[PDB]
Amino acid sequence: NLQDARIIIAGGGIGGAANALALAQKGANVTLFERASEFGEVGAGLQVGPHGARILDSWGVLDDVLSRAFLPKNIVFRDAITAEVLTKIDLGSEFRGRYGGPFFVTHRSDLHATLVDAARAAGAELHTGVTVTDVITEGDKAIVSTDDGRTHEADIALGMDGLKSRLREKISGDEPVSSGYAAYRGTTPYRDVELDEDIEDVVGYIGPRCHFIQYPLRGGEMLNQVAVFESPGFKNGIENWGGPEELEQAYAHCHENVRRGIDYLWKDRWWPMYDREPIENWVDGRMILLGDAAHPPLQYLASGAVMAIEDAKCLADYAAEDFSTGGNSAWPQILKEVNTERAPRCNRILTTGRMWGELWHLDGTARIARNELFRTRDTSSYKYTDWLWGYSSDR
Amino acid sequence: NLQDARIIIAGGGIGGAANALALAQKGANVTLFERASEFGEVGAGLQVGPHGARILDSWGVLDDVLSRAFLPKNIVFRDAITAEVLTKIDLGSEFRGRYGGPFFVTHRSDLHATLVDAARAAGAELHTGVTVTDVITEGDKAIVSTDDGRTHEADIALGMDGLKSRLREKISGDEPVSSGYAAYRGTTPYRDVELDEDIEDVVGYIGPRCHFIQYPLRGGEMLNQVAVFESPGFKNGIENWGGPEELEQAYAHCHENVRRGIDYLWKDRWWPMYDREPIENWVDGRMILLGDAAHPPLQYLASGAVMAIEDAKCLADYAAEDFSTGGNSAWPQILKEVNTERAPRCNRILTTGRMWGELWHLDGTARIARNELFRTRDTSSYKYTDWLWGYSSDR
Ligand SMILES: Cc1cc2nc3c(=O)[nH]c(=O)nc-3n(C[C@H](O)[C@H](O)[C@H](O)COP(=O)(O)OP(=O)(O)OC[C@H]3O[C@@H](n4cnc5c(N)ncnc54)[C@H](O)[C@@H]3O)c2cc1C
Ligand SMILES: Cc1cc2nc3c(=O)[nH]c(=O)nc-3n(C[C@H](O)[C@H](O)[C@H](O)COP(=O)(O)OP(=O)(O)OC[C@H]3O[C@@H](n4cnc5c(N)ncnc54)[C@H](O)[C@@H]3O)c2cc1C
Ligand SMILES: [Cl-]
Ligand SMILES: [Cl-]
Ligand SMILES: [Cl-]
Ligand SMILES: [Cl-]
Repeated sequence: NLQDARIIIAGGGIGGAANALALAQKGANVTLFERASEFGEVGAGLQVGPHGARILDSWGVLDDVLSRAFLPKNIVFRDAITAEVLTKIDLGSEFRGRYGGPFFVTHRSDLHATLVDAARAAGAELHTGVTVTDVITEGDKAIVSTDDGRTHEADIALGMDGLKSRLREKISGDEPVSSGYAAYRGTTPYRDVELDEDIEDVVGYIGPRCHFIQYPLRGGEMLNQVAVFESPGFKNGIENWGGPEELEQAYAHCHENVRRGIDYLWKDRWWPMYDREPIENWVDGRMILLGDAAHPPLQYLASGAVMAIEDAKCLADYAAEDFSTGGNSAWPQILKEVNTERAPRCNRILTTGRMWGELWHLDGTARIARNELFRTRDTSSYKYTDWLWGYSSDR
Repeated sequence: NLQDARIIIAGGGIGGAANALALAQKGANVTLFERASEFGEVGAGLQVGPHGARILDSWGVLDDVLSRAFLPKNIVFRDAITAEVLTKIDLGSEFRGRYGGPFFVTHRSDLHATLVDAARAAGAELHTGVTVTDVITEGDKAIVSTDDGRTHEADIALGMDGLKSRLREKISGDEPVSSGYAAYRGTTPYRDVELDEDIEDVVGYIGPRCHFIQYPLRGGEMLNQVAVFESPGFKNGIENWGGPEELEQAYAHCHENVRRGIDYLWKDRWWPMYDREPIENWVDGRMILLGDAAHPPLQYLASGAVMAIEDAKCLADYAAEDFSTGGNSAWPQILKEVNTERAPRCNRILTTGRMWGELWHLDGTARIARNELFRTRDTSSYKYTDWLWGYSSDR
């Protein structure tokens, strides 16, 4: 356990919250600083595969999360132009038996609130309205500066300040890399959506330079919709690229089922999609970058928040194993071991994710090949998914 | 049979020769005019699938053709960059039982000479050094003009003057469509080629914007090599595009096994690859376009000469069936029925051929998809090949 340890967490997104919970459950003294004046997340969906579900179950929060979630029966890929089913990933008992938990979907806001509530219940001292301005290592302590003029001492610090991380600048001068794709979201009352057939699955329509995803939320009561498309504005050097004037044309070549979808999306805000080139070293002295600060992906594998959750489980588990006997002196080794375990995993998701999205967005003959590949696969094989859903940090 | 019939054939390539043989075997009076001063073809390879072999066997020329041919055991597709085997098409007893004959390869020159010799033996009057300048229909005869000032009367005429057909202008004003790919050939003494492992198959290396094909000829004594690549010069408007200064760079990204291949090719002559948009009507009065004059393909399905051979079998068979009772008055109906049977077949080869070549030349993620598609196919299924190799005109 981590009783005498002190950890400061910079950032209170899903990653920071998950880390607060994991560490506080091990008995650590956790202090978390979040810049925003309230904890919160977007009231739209995310997908959590069993690689995340199993961890939430270990922390004792999965039953509760599931009480407000949706359990899809399959992931269904469809051609965005013909609406033809290409393949399905079955999420039933064989799947859940293999991977140790369910694939579920839920509101980001709910998942976040649940983690925050559990972290507080486990003893984590959470602070909103507080920006971490600097982290340095002096001797065997991390010294953390905040925007009220104060400094704070801890054994380690977690840089969990997201894609646009300023703490990352301590380790890397790299900048976010534009995908040239923009994402729009929407949630609609289920019944309020015009559907030919009912939706009980995650449905992804994949087409030339675009995709469109639908899944239910909150026990079937709401439908989440997500449109991602290649922005003409980006390649022309627009700074505020991917705006909603681009949507109609981006989907004009698609099936009516996809086109009808566009009307339900929120249009007042959107998410231009950036990632970063993978980096091997996430550690500066007694600071480690985790979550999006370390490994921000494009969302095709729907695993960014899951990675941050996995980061929390690995850090907590590895620290509790080593700190118990080695104490505070052991932290730099612990952070090195966590980085060594996490970097190859996460970096593969970053790189493979890029290719996966590319595979979704193919056109012409390449699309014809892609479609046939999907249709004719061995659906009993797990070779495409075991590396993702079957991973564990347990040693 | 066709005893009282007179047919004039404009053009003496593989198609004209095959038509001369088929018609003369039915007892027709055949006169063929070839522009060149000698009959001849390029002394390089072609591939003849069982859709052609079965027809040659019917004409009694297959045993003889095979005595100078090579019988490959498989068609092997390899990645041009890694040299990895992707898939094989087995050409063994199951294949030959399904499709009614062998897939073989041979010299174009030999195949052509064999057809010409058989046509002469069957009674066809062949003329070299004679250009057909015009064909018109007057009453119930085709009137054929030649470049010595003479005119000739026949019941029908075949326009078999190839890709650059001037007789086609009677029916269509279309022009050849550039693929932007150029083809080089070579034949080398087998032993004279530097091979890591021996070649007993048709081997096709498929890569980004290029491919490279190898197969033995003449019982294993020679190796045929064919390089096809996308020409940078074509897109820049060079008139004489695809020249050999482009070869080294076109293959620079490929495996050594492919790169070594380039050195064996003839460099003093090359074949820029053009086809034509498919057309439905090939008939003008008592003239029918056949062979490349009607349906010139890009050579990815290796079926252009085979199509011309199929044209000969269908024309001869359908005419012999109908002329016997209807006589000369029946020819326009016969030509219509041949066109009706042949156009959908041949036009599918033209169009599918284009996509097939595109599938060979993919790059990036599309290549990754294509490779996996090929590797994971049901190799017992014939769904990709039955439409091609299992076709027959027999009614
Ligand atoms: C369109 C889209 C769809 C997605 N869908 C999925 C999905 O289905 N499943 C999945 O697993 N992932 C998904 N992701 C990825 C996921 O949203 C992220 O990987 C994840 O939320 C990152 O969490 P984080 O806590 O590391 O960073 P963030 O969410 O960015 O949180 C960082 C926090 O730190 C705060 N902050 C910044 N600087 C400071 C500072 N200096 N001091 C204090 N606080 C600071 C911020 O206010 C913020 O709250 C998706 C992403 C996108 C863009
Ligand atoms: C690089 C390449 C590889 C190929 N590989 C294969 C393969 O493996 N298998 C396959 O089946 N096919 C293959 N083909 C296709 C094949 O070569 C052709 O489809 C086929 O030869 C066409 O035969 P044809 O008799 O219709 O026309 P052509 O071969 O063009 O013959 C037309 C003839 O008419 C003559 N002529 C022109 N005008 C007149 C006139 N006005 N009067 C008299 N004579 C005239 C010409 O001199 C010529 O001899 C390939 C083609 C290329 C370019
Ligand atoms: Cl993601
Ligand atoms: Cl992801
Ligand atoms: Cl051809
Ligand atoms: Cl062809």
